Amino acid sequence: GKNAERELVSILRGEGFNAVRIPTSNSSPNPLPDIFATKGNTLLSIECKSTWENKVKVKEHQVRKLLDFLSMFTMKGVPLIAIKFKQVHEWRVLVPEKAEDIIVTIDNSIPIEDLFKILEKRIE
Amino acid sequence: GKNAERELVSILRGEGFNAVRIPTSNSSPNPLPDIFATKGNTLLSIECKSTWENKVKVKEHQVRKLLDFLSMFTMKGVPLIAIKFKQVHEWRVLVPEKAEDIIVTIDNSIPIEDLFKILEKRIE
Repeated sequence: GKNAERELVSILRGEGFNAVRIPTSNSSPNPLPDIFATKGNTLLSIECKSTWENKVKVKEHQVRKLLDFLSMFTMKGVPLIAIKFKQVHEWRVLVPEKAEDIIVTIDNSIPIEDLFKILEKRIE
Repeated sequence: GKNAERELVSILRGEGFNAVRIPTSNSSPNPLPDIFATKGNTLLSIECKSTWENKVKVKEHQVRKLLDFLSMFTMKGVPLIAIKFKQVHEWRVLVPEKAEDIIVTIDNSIPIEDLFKILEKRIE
């Protein structure tokens, strides 16, 4: 839990983002991501999970925290389910459409460096 | 600790701010306030304390978390030491100049409703 988050934070920082872990984000009511990160006018709101399976279920209640967090800010806000698929030694992300249950697989996620590219391409 | 924060959050919400408590903001390194709040393009970064004394010392390390938090956002950012002076049954705030040790008293703080007025007067 703690270790994967610290790893993601370090990867975010090497991409040029300020990134910070939020500690007791528990099943509690508070709209807080596991990690938030900024670079310029972009804010990331991240649920962070690592697994040795090939899929991960994330619950509506947790996804909703990501979105409620973003809605409080006037920055460009991108919510992410960031998953370390340890089988392939890969960080992948899925951008949630809305607050619902989501099964993240290799097929519906992208490599995190692709996300970084999408953000750069928008800078234009 | 928990109860004063929940009270401040409720007061913030009645002023029209989205406000959220951050749980394990401990003497730890993470730049996280006790509470953050937004309304429009303004973000508050708050260290929250209640006391039965007439002064409160806040440490540089804690003040710095407020500021490092704000510096990650492109919103208007106002750091606050929000103190419930229980002797007079009053929430007062001090806006820190910079990261240093600060002794908050009645004399160098203002009523929190005055802070709210200053923000409104700027909207113009």
